[PDB]
Amino acid sequence: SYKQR
Amino acid sequence: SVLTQPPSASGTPGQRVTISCSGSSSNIETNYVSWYQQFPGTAPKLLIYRNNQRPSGVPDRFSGSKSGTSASLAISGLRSEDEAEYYCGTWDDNSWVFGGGTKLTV
Amino acid sequence: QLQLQESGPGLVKPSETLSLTCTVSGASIDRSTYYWGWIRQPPGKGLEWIANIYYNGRAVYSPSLKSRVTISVDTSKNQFSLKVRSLTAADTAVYYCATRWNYFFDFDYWGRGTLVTV
Amino acid sequence: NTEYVAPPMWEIHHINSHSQCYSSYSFVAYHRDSYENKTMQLMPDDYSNTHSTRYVTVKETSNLNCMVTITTARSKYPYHFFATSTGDVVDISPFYNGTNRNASYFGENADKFFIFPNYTIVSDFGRPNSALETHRLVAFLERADSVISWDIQDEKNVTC
Ligand SMILES: *[C@@H]1O[C@H](CO)[C@@H](O[C@@H]2O[C@H](CO)[C@@H](O)[C@H](O)[C@H]2NC(C)=O)[C@H](O)[C@H]1NC(C)=O
Ligand SMILES: *[C@@H]1O[C@H](CO)[C@@H](O[C@@H]2O[C@H](CO)[C@@H](O)[C@H](O)[C@H]2NC(C)=O)[C@H](O)[C@H]1NC(C)=O
Ligand SMILES: *[C@@H]1O[C@H](CO)[C@@H](O[C@@H]2O[C@H](CO)[C@@H](O)[C@H](O)[C@H]2NC(C)=O)[C@H](O)[C@H]1NC(C)=O
Ligand SMILES: *[C@@H]1O[C@H](CO)[C@@H](O)[C@H](O)[C@H]1NC(C)=O
Ligand SMILES: *[C@@H]1O[C@H](CO)[C@@H](O)[C@H](O)[C@H]1NC(C)=O
Repeated sequence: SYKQR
Repeated sequence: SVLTQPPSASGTPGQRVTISCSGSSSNIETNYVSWYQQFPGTAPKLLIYRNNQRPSGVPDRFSGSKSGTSASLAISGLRSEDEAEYYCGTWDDNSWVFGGGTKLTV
Repeated sequence: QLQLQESGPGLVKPSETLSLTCTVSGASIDRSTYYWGWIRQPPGKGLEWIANIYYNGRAVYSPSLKSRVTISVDTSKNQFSLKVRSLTAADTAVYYCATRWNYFFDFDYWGRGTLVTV
Repeated sequence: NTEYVAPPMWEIHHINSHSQCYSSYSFVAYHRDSYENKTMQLMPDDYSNTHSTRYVTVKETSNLNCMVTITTARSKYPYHFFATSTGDVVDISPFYNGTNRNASYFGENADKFFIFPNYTIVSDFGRPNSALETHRLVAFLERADSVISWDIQDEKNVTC
């Protein structure tokens, strides 16, 4: 989620 | 951008029935054409999603083709339960345009 | 296991607008759903696509009904509603709540439409 | 400072068809010499991990590289998500084609998921010329920093 945010 | 679908069609059991939709050459030409089946008194149902491929559970007797700006639905081995209203459907630049509606008669 | 239902009024008059609501069960309106929409059908006539609505609030209307039609969505209640203004005798029809669920299918799931008589 | 960007879909198609990557990712960030639209080949690169088979291009400025990693992913019954080796947890059923969404899960962003039937993919990215291979269904998903792909197979034919 951190990466794709 | 109506598709000028014929009002109704006729056929006999064991025969092949062809239903034609004429496109505007700007919506049917490229945007995928789908065929829907609606029994009277109830909501319609998807019959042929893409121009060629067939959804799960639909009998092989149904077939679809798209030549130029014309779309053809072919039914082989006509049956009693096949009587329903067949609709064309396509996209016209963020606008969904259904067909006129063909009432199949046996 | 998508399920769509409608809870609109059964009788309407031209003096007031028509408000229809479609409720979704077995799923939820989210970023994983493509779009929903309203498709009307006069008795014995062909289907008419009114408008489509997405999860982020974007709405694309039909040019013939763009002025008199508005649509909104409430994700908290997993519902979306349509409002039609300046009703006429030709608006007596069965309104269906359709949507796109599968990737290829396109218009796949059709909620049980409600009859509205003007 | 280095950043990651997902290749535009047309670039993904060009890489799949020819193993050639275009520079100048779109605003623009030219790799070098400020020119663009050059079909650069992908080199086999150097081994990094036992699973990854990375194929790279490069091998107050801005350097642009173009990687195509063939990783391994895993999923557990009832196959409602799959995780690659380098993180990348995806909430899409690995056997979800574009019809069985009521018999398989799909929870990712619906506006970034694409399935192409009968897709053509180069057999080997490293080789500049390869024999194109056709696949029944190939699914693409666009993320913030990368685009994932995975051939779609029937559930009851690869799982027991
Ligand atoms: C590099 O060349 C490619 C291939 O011609 C260009 O890709 C086109 O990009 C435009 C803009 O998004 C799309 O409308 C076209 O469809 C793409 N081409 C194809 C064949 O699909 C790309 O723009 C070029 N890159 C540059 C000039 O920086
Ligand atoms: C997508 O997957 C579904 C199953 O999840 C496939 O549906 C099966 O197709 C076969 C092929 O003839 C039928 O015999 C089965 O009855 C179908 N259903 C099931 C539950 O197995 C479907 O064909 C796949 N592909 C596409 C393009 O829709
Ligand atoms: C993808 O490839 C398959 C396999 O060739 C195609 O399926 C055939 O299509 C032809 C032409 O329409 C039919 O005559 C055959 O009966 C189909 N089946 C087989 C087993 O050959 C398919 O049409 C291609 N395209 C898509 C969109 O699926
Ligand atoms: C999914 O849809 C198919 C359509 O043929 C139906 O037979 C099946 O029961 C459905 N499954 C679920 C879990 O809703
Ligand atoms: C199932 O898998 C086998 C082995 O990978 C393959 O040969 C076959 O075509 C697949 N499909 C079916 C329907 O058996």
